[PDB]
Amino acid sequence: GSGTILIDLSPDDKEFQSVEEEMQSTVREHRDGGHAGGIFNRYNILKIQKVCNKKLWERYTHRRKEVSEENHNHANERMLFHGSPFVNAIIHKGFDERHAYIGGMFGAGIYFAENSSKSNQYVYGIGGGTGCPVHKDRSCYICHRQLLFCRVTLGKSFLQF
Amino acid sequence: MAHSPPGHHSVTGRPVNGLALAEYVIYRGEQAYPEYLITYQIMRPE
Ligand SMILES: CC(C)Oc1ccc2c(=O)[nH]c3sccc3c2c1
Ligand SMILES: [Zn+2]
Repeated sequence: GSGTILIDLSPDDKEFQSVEEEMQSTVREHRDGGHAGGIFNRYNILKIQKVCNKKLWERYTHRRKEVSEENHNHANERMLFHGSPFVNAIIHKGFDERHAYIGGMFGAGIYFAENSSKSNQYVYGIGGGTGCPVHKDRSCYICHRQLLFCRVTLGKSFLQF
Repeated sequence: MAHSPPGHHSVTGRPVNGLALAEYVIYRGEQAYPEYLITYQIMRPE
């Protein structure tokens, strides 16, 4: 009883279609030639679920208002991808310091990507880890993967080139 | 978990000669909500 329920979207639902389009359209080629995330130009979407948690939603909107009020009423809210082996803990208990990338280029925080294929490099761990649990294949075309499509408050963002 | 740069709520990693889109970092778990869980396979190029 975490409070989290998952609601399946019909493929016929405009919401399913717009989320799929953001997933498919933000695939790119990676400088590792597919080492971390595998070799692919597109996905087979199997399911899209709405994550519903009243407590975690209120936790988000409370912080969003704090940021907004520090930034001329501008949350600077984006929809961004997150890949992680801990997506199950994230949807039940929320993001916290245990989801931080300690070794990240931009410091020990929680990372998000505009490129779905960037988040795909992290579903099996940092640099793809050892790949899918069943076949130990970072480029496995068989095993089901999960990504989060997340509402993220950026507020005033520090621009690192 | 580190602190956001003084006077900031997040970091934007701006992308070398690239087609790459931006990456972002938050230092508070409360600044993200996991709206959608997407289940998928990567597809072998033809
Ligand atoms: C390389 C860095 C600048 O950008 C990213 C972009 C996206 C992600 C992501 O979706 N999940 C995870 S889990 C640990 C790190 C990351 C990550 C890092
Ligand atoms: Zn596999």
